[PDB]
Amino acid sequence: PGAFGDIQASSLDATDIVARTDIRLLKPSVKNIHVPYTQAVSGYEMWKNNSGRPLQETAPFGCKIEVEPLRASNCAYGHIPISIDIPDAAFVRSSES
Amino acid sequence: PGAFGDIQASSLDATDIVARTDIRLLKPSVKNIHVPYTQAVSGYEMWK
Amino acid sequence: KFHTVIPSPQVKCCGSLECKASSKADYTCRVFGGVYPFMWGGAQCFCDSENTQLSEAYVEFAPDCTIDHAVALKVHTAALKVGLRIVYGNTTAHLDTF
Amino acid sequence: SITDDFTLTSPYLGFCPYCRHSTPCFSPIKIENVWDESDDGSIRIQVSAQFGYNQAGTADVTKFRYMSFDHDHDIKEDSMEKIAISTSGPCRRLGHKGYFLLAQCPPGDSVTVSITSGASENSCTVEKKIRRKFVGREEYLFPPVHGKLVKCHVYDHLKETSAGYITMHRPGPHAYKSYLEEASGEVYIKPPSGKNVTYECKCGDYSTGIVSTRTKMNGCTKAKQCIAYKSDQTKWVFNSPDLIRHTDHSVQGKLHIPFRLTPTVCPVPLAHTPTVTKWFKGITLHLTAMRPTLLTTRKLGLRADATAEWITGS
Amino acid sequence: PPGDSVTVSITSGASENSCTVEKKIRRKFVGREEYLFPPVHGKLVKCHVYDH
Repeated sequence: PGAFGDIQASSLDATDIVARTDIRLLKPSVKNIHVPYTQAVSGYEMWKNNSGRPLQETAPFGCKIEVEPLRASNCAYGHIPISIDIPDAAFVRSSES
Repeated sequence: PGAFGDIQASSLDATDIVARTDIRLLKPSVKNIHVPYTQAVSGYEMWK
Repeated sequence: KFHTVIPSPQVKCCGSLECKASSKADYTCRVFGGVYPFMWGGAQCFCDSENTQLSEAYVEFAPDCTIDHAVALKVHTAALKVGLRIVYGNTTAHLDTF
Repeated sequence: SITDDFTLTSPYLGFCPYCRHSTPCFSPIKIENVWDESDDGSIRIQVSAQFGYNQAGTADVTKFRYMSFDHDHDIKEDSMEKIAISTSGPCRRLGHKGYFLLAQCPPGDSVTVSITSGASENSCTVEKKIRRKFVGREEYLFPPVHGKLVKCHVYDHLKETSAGYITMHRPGPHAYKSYLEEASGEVYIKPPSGKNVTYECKCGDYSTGIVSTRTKMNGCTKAKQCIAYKSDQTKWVFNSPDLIRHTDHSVQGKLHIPFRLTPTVCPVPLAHTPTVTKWFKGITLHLTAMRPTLLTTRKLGLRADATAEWITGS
Repeated sequence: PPGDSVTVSITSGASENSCTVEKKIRRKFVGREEYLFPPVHGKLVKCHVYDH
């Protein structure tokens, strides 16, 4: 209760939802029909208040972060060994140069 | 720009005024006639 | 963000009720006896005592969660792909490699 | 299946925690839910009355239907001009359909729906934190003319769009004290004028039945031993925690939640471009900001050393 | 409502005028929990109000 992931489903239209939100049902103290209850805050709202800074502002090596799919683009890090096989029609003999 | 003395004249009715207020004129992004600009704050107000 | 749903309460006038089991998320249930509830029309039972009430509560997804929601993911080995431009002599070539 | 036939549904009577005399009361305009998930500041409100339909349940946009405060309780109709919404000052009405309203509201700490004129003049106030909203990394009071268009989500003003549904159920019994009578140590039942009522008594052994005229309950001496409510009512109400459910609280139908949250584009302000001074192995930025705007930095090596600060002033 | 002054006025007629005095009027609550409106469910504690 009160933290991120306090309600969980596979999908938004999923019929099986698991939750733990600390619901307490209290005895009614008035004469009109009433269901008194008390509960914990929404962990999703608490997280939205305490999310911090996103990964688009903290990723190293100047990565640009994009979704659908989750990826990092145009990062500058390390060295890439490349082996190229040049076609032989791209070479001219010294007798022509 | 943005400091005391950013607009200067000898007199209040003087016709020669010198100023430096960091005016930037931007390209209009809407279809109605518009002169978009951005500017620095008043140095006199900042000093006040 | 969840939506707490409080159903229409159940009232048994001169008898008892018992809590059941459900598959609903965070399903809570409680029985309260010695009840005498009122509405605008007046009293709703004919026994002044022994008039148990049943309270329920569970949670759903809010109407607007189809836009405001988070997805939790686990990530594994990340694989790099690059697009290269290679010009040898007079010909330029563009390609994607792993 | 979600139905749009409001002939099959009914408005009901809720229990508001704050009415026009600051006390809890039973209300025909009891507020059920309030949503403020829009980016332009509009809110959606659920109410116990039904807006945009006449008494019979056929749609006409100039009327609304509610519940009567009298014992021969039927559905009544009034005019939409009497419906007011407010938080701290008046709100502007963007749309109405069924139990739901769309409104553009000032910041405030509560939400109020009231009937401004007539014999039904009353209010209902619930506590609801409504604050200013903006999109992007610069704060604004009003959207600018010049700027850029970025992604946002707002509630559709059209009532034909759907954000979900609510479940509807057959109504439980509603016993009226006025249907009972005491006449020198004997208890009678007075049904309303030419209507069937169901009675339910414990005057010794349990008894129940349906009557349409004045009838004598045998063995009873006090009216508190009996109850009486109208028979033959099936028009669906909302799954409200202020009602007493029927013997079977099964779902009979569904009703759309209108004014769905739709992706669109909104104009956001562009700030004054700063002037950079360029010392050795460093820069300084000279920033101008009337309202808070966000400045973030990061390094392009192994360590980012990221920063973030909202800046007001120069 | 909460405010910094109190005004009494004659709204219509030939006598239409006001009088404003400075008076700090803030929100009040009873107990050890703050509220905007009194709740439906709770407990009843001791308080003192002006008789209507």
